[PDB]
Amino acid sequence: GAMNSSNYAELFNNDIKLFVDDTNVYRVTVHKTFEGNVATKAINGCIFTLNPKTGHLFLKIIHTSVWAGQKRLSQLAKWKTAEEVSALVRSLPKEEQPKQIIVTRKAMLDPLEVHMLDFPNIAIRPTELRLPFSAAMSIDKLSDVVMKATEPQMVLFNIYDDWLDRISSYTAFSRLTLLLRALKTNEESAKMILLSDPTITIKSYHLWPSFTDEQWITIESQMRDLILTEYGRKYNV
Amino acid sequence: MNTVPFTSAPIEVTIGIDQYSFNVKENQPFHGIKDIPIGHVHVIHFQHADNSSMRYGYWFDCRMGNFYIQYDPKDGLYKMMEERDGAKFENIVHNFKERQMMVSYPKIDEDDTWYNLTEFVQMDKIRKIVRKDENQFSYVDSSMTTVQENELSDPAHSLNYTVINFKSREAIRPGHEMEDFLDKSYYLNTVMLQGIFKNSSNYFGELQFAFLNAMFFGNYGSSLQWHAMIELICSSATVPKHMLDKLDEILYYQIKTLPEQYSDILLNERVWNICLYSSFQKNSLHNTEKIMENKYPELL
Ligand SMILES: Nc1ncccc1CO
Repeated sequence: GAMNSSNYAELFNNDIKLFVDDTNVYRVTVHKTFEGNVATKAINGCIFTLNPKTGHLFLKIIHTSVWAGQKRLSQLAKWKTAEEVSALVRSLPKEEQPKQIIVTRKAMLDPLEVHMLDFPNIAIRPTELRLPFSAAMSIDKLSDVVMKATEPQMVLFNIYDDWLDRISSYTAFSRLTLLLRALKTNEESAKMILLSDPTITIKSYHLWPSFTDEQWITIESQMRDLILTEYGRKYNV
Repeated sequence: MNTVPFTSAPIEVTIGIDQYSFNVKENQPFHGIKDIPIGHVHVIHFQHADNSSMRYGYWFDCRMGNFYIQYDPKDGLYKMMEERDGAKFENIVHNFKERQMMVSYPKIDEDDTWYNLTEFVQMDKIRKIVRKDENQFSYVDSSMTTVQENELSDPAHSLNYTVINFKSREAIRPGHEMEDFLDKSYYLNTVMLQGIFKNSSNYFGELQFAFLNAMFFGNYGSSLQWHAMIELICSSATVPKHMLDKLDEILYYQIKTLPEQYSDILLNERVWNICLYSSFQKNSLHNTEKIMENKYPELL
């Protein structure tokens, strides 16, 4: 069924599963034309496909050329996402293929279902969770490889860096969603927190700074504070 | 004109013959129905006064033999049977007519309703959907399930409708995932019309058959089948011009004939609003759209 607060922990059992987020697949800047009309110009996007147990991120970069001469792009984007996810599954060895795929937006269910007709035993599931994965383009290294791409390209990351050497999947996913929730709600402040101390660095092969366990607690605290404040402002409470 | 005699009427029952129905009292001297128009299939159906559950009935074509009804007190229902001895049958009938114990199929001459509801329905095709080859007539009831329903338990008691499934490999060509799902013309025209049904007449035949079973018996899987076959057409961008025009006439008479108090369970909001207002053919069903709005504007 649908994934929610109640079956939350199923994400960290030993059945392979992937989240798919399509928010950043079709990206446009909206601008004015010489004649005063409004036009869009697309920029490169990405599909965010994540194994929440292992941290493996399959970042498929969606180059603006895939939209050339196409109509109804926001609708096409959902099918292109489904096509690319299906191609990823087919590329994986059978023992690496997921048993479930959880889409973060319900509009992806039918496109993914039709593209995965060849995999009847892979469950396609929606979710009631409001996951912050749209904020993936607030991570500098992910944003950078997407914008620099000159062709379709798959880039692999571990979004947890080396955290699993020290913590469990459950705690690592919680850290990740907190970082992304903060980046989504106030990117400027969120990023000030992560880099304020020039002595804490990001390894060339990582996405986030190399915090000790104690500095992660101070970080996580500071990220919570940001998220609450913004909420009182949002709603005046 | 042909006749379907009744041995007797031992239990109080409402009897329908096509879109007509009569109330018969327990052991009232009733002996059948006369003046039945030759040249169309017909259905004779029953609802007992004591168990308003289980509407049941028989599809038949009088050109295929002599048929009568006899109550079975062991199985508890009015059964259709064939009389093979032609002289024995004319004799029974002539006697019952002479005693004026038969109702007359009450067709107004101006009325083409039954023709229009059964234009493509073929009795020989009905027997491939309801498989019981030792009989020339076909039994249907409220509770029977369809082959597709059974997939998602007794095969002998099944309605074999054409499985239609919009998220299936039969419906979706590899490499045309998006194309075929948003425009089902491939599945309509190549898979179903050319492949399975062979022509449009046949397709319309099954569609009318499914509607009639839904309306007369409240058969839920038939209703699902009728809506599915409408939706496949309405969701195709490319439909032969003669089919659209005929579809509009088919659906008009089906909506016209529906009891006004049954539109809640027999009519599927999603399909109708999509067919009439969102689909490719939103503009190609003028009569069906006009009668839907003036008679069931709530659903929409
Ligand atoms: N023509 C038909 N008449 C009744 C039932 C089914 C079909 C389809 O062959």
